[PDB]
Amino acid sequence: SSHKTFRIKRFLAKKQKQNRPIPQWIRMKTGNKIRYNSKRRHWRRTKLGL
Amino acid sequence: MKFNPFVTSDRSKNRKRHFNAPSHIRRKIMSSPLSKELRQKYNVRSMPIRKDDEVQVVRGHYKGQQIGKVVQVYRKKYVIYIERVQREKANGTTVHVGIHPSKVVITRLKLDKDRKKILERKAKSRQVGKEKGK
Amino acid sequence: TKGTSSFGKRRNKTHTLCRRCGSKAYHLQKSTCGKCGYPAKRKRKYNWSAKAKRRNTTGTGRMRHLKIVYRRFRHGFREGITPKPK
Amino acid sequence: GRKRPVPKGATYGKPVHHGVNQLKFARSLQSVAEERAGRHCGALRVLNSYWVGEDSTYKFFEVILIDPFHKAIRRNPDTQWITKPVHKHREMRGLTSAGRKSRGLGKGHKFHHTIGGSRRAAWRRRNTLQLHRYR
Amino acid sequence: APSRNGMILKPHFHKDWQRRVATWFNQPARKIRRRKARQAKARRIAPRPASGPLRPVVRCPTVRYHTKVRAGRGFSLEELRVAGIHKKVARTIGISVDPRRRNKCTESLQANVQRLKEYRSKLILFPRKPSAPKKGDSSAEELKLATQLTGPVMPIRN
Amino acid sequence: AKIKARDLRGKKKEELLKQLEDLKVELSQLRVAKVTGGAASKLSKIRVVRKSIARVLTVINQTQKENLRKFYKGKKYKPLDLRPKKTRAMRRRLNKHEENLKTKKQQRKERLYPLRKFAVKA
Amino acid sequence: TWRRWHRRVNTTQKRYAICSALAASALPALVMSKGHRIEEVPELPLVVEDKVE
Amino acid sequence: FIVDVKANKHQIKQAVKKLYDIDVAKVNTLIRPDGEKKAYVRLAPDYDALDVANKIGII
RNA sequence: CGCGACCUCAGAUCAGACGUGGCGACCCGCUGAAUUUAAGCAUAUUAGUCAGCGGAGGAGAAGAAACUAACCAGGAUUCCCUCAGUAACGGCGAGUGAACAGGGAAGAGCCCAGCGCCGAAUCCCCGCCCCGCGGCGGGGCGCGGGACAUGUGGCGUACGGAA
RNA sequence: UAAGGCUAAAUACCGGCACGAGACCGAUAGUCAACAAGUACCGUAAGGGAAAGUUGAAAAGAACUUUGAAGAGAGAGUUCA
RNA sequence: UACCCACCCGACCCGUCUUGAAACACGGACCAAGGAGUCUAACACGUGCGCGAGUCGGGGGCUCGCACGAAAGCCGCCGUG
RNA sequence: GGUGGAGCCGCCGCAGGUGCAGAUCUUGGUGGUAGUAGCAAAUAUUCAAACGAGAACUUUGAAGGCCGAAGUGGAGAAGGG
RNA sequence: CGACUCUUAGCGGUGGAUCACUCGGCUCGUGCGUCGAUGAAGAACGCAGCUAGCUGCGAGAAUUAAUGUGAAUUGCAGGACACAUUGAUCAUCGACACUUCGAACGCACUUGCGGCCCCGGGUUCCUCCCGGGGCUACGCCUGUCUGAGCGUCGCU
Ligand SMILES: [Mg+2]
Ligand SMILES: [Mg+2]
Ligand SMILES: [Mg+2]
Ligand SMILES: [Mg+2]
Ligand SMILES: [Mg+2]
Ligand SMILES: [Mg+2]
Ligand SMILES: [Mg+2]
Ligand SMILES: [Mg+2]
Ligand SMILES: [Mg+2]
Ligand SMILES: [Mg+2]
Ligand SMILES: [Mg+2]
Ligand SMILES: [Mg+2]
Ligand SMILES: [Mg+2]
Ligand SMILES: [Mg+2]
Ligand SMILES: [Mg+2]
Ligand SMILES: [Mg+2]
Ligand SMILES: [Mg+2]
Ligand SMILES: [Mg+2]
Ligand SMILES: [Mg+2]
Ligand SMILES: [Mg+2]
Ligand SMILES: [Mg+2]
Ligand SMILES: [Mg+2]
Ligand SMILES: [Mg+2]
Ligand SMILES: [Mg+2]
Ligand SMILES: [Mg+2]
Ligand SMILES: [Mg+2]
Ligand SMILES: [Mg+2]
Ligand SMILES: [Mg+2]
Ligand SMILES: [Mg+2]
Ligand SMILES: [Mg+2]
Repeated sequence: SSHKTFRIKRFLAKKQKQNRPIPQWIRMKTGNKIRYNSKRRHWRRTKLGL
Repeated sequence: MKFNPFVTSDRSKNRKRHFNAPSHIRRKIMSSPLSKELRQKYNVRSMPIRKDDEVQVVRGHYKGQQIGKVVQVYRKKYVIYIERVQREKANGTTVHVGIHPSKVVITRLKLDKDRKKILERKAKSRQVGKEKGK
Repeated sequence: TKGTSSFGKRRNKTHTLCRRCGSKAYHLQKSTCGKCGYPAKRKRKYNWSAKAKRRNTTGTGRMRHLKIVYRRFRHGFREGITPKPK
Repeated sequence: GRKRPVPKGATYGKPVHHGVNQLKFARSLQSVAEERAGRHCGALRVLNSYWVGEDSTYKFFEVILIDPFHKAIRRNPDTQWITKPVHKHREMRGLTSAGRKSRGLGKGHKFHHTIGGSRRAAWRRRNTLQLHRYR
Repeated sequence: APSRNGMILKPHFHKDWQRRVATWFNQPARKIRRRKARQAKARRIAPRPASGPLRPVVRCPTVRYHTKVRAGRGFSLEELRVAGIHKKVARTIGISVDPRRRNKCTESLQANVQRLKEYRSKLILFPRKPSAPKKGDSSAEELKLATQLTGPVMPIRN
Repeated sequence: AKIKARDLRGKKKEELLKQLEDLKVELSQLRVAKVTGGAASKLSKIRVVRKSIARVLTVINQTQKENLRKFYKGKKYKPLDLRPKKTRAMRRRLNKHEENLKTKKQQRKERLYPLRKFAVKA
Repeated sequence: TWRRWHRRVNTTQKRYAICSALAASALPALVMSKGHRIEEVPELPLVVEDKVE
Repeated sequence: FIVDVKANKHQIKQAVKKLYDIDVAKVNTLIRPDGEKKAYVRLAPDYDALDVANKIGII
């Protein structure tokens, strides 16, 4: 929007950090069931919580 | 038969209380017997295994009489990691192989302030039960 | 033209983020939330759809006062006493 | 009296249920007074009430309230029974002198509904099958 | 739709039996919940008739029932000034006081007085203190018993 | 080398603040080292130091409050922090005089007509 | 839950059910014919001293 | 500098001064998309950044 | 053109308390249908039920008769059996539809106001000490406050009580 | 014997904590949910609301040669398999 | 007896509603898996067993931390109905 | 017979959420159609070199073209993030 | 034997039934019966050496001190320590702590605006200004202070 509030900025900051993959090393943990993130978003499809 | 309600007996509930028990408890669980020599000397049947305790494999592929010393303890995989107990991987990089306490026998306890007092207190409990039965 | 050609001019917002609920339901015009209902002192829970009740009740959250209450009781609610030292 | 609060006549549904002007509140007005005074002073705990005066359009109910937490009440017994958390707003549950008359309890051949604890806990008992274990 | 000879049947399940059904798989655990009270109360009040206080002979009311007799609520008042027992003392001595009975006849009065007279005589008043004075029954009549009366005190048989 | 609660407990308040402020500084640098490569050796310490700040600051608020609840111990009119936090219902339970109080009428009855002990039929 | 789980017997029925069970606790035919491996047993209503309690 | 997000300029200024026994001409803050507040701090002309980089360990 | 009691009534970021949301199976007030049922249908019923709303606790309400009875009488509450699916209600139709006695679980009883008796015998809040302080309490000592005479304490409350 | 008032006990408990069990269901069943489940996603919103358990005993999970830009193969190796 | 094939005779596609369906009536691409007379109360007759002018069943009691037990046993209860 | 790798069945009883082809039945999968419909709105591309395993599709150059300042030009709002 | 096709068979896939397991349900019992302005329930954001998620926690943030416990911890690093040591880890938890919303409390919700108290710098109360700490939401109870009233009087 270019005119954001702070509250809205603090959202996207958070959301933005939540996209990063999975650290590969996770997949070596003793008892995994985890292979790929599976809560990833893309701006174009799935349009935030707004 | 068990009796005391306020204990479980449920296929599932203590299957669960396994691979969810904390490291606190896993010590007691991860215990192996002592060899006849110690079992005589000390009046204690079985002990919690410890990092640098000397051990004989009894069951498993590579059972033997070779007294290897323990190296570390997956209390997570909930299994111990011994000395010449090992296998060669595809690259030559030797990896140790897992064994329980329960499938192993202690041939030399590594003694201590804290471990002695257990050996006293277990042997004192044993004899108190035999003196009580007497 | 009430479809596609109107799924078009959809620029401007009714709902936004509630500062009590967390949900995206501040009515900006009415300034009542309509998930909890804000200026309304009391939550709009509602005996009404038990489904939407069991989405936010004691339990679902953290219970960061609460979960350590039931701890304290179990064992007896004492205070200002420390276990015998070494 | 009381007036069915519905948009115009519009008491939708069947012609029994089809009224609005002429119909009365279950409780008494005195108990409403007690309600609203105990509901102002939410700290205070309602006791009970006299009548002072009336008009064609109102009634003036004067109400006795107590601080549970004047030491003049915690410390004297007899009085120290309001303090206890059970009695939190007696007037909203219908435990007041006036408030209870509405519930319609007593002993005898008329206080027959309300022969469990209360009006409701009569039928809770009567509209249940005691389906025993062992039949 | 009836067919050829039955009864009418107004079974009353048009309401909602379903929601408010009480099943009774408490019954036996309740039996035991109860057991532990009967049990505990007795061990708490050690020497004291487990069943409860002494309670009067009394006639059932309505015409059919006449010929029966009961443990009533409690002995009348008129009854006591006669037996020479103060009403507030009786309540401490395990003597059940209803104070709400219209006594109409000398038959059922003296019948019921004899129960108090009987009670006094086979009652070991266990004394306030150990080193205690009058009316408490002697250290012989004291050693002999620790005996809870199991079952209803001086049971009323028709 | 752990800054244990052994060695702090019996120390002066102003001394702890120096040792805290020693650690605070030291932590700030370990963050720098994190960004500028540093070393695994340093990137562990950053936890030990963080926590050692707690090990310290604990002792400060411990020993303050121990002290502070020793003024008003005895004084009636004392602040909320220190007032005893059980449960709201529980802090509005009656006092422990104000139930074992009895009306004088009632005491007079407890005296004249106490409950004997007795078994019967003998 | 309110299936009629449990059931019912007359006292007398279920007293002389015990009779019939006890009477056939003699008769080695019936007892053996449950695979009750009684062949070297001395006698069948097998009574023992009260030392055993 | 990355800075704690509730910081003002007169706090960032009496911080950076207090520590790298420095002095500050002006502070100038933004909020990175990430929530980290940046603040780039001009140091008075008498006084060099390229030296005080090596003191604080950066470079 | 004052000062002073009281009565009513304000203001205090006053000293000290407290109330408000949630939870909500169970608990209590109220409110309150229509599907549905009656082969329709509105009477009735669903059903004082759901939603709505209000209110509580470790349980909730009730409770020491303005009762029951018609006996040769019983004797607070609640609960289970039982009455009994009965007395009655109803386009007496669909349905509805309780109670009284007995047995049993448990079982405890009590307190006010007034009439009067008793130098308010009372109560509240300060200050100084003595003990006590992780449910703020005793003990004393203070012409330190104040309510209360439009009424505070004891006995007493109907089963009699006072004298 | 009303117009004032209190009260344990039995008595109720699909919410909570904490347990014990079963003629139970057994992963299209069993609660929506054995797992990132009230999660992903949808609707502006009230609200709606999924799919998805299993290597082996041990990663011992193909080192190395070789073909192939790489995906893939052939040998080889590991494995009781 | 079953697989392919060969021949000779026979021969319309099931399900369903239907006086009458191969229907120029409707369902039905194929396959896996899921899937529809259940429980309770009340009657009624039929039958099985106990006792019999009785007979019961509770609800209550007495006998358990149940392992089996939330069982079984027993009660002028046993008849207050 | 093979494969599979952990448990299973016979009788006498008792207990069921009990036997599918059907319900435009529920869920998941799969065909035929079928290598079928189709990749048609704005006139427009060509050459050379680079890069590259691989080039009609990238890039640079050259050439032909279009939008054609009421724009396919240059900046913003809400929205988007 | 040419190709296609059908049937059956021999094998290759695709699919994911069946079976076999099961840290989950479901049902039924028992014990207890756990909130809050000292500031709940609920939300927001942040926090690990390498960490997205769940979970755990709160600027002492993958915890705090203490007591048991008693050598690990670990996907990989890294470590102290002296494992003759609160001594690794875990459970307990009782010692201390409690970012932002919220009944959410100075007023509003922009995240802005203030008021009133203190303590740093500034001043040297000179006022800002810059820094720091405490208060300030509505209702109502007991008390206190200050009042108002041609209300009722009293004394003048
Ligand atoms: Mg889009
Ligand atoms: Mg009894
Ligand atoms: Mg009195
Ligand atoms: Mg409330
Ligand atoms: Mg019809
Ligand atoms: Mg009809
Ligand atoms: Mg109709
Ligand atoms: Mg009607
Ligand atoms: Mg009705
Ligand atoms: Mg009705
Ligand atoms: Mg409702
Ligand atoms: Mg009665
Ligand atoms: Mg009364
Ligand atoms: Mg009451
Ligand atoms: Mg009560
Ligand atoms: Mg599945
Ligand atoms: Mg499922
Ligand atoms: Mg599979
Ligand atoms: Mg499978
Ligand atoms: Mg195999
Ligand atoms: Mg037809
Ligand atoms: Mg035709
Ligand atoms: Mg048709
Ligand atoms: Mg089944
Ligand atoms: Mg099937
Ligand atoms: Mg043109
Ligand atoms: Mg541009
Ligand atoms: Mg599947
Ligand atoms: Mg499967
Ligand atoms: Mg005046």
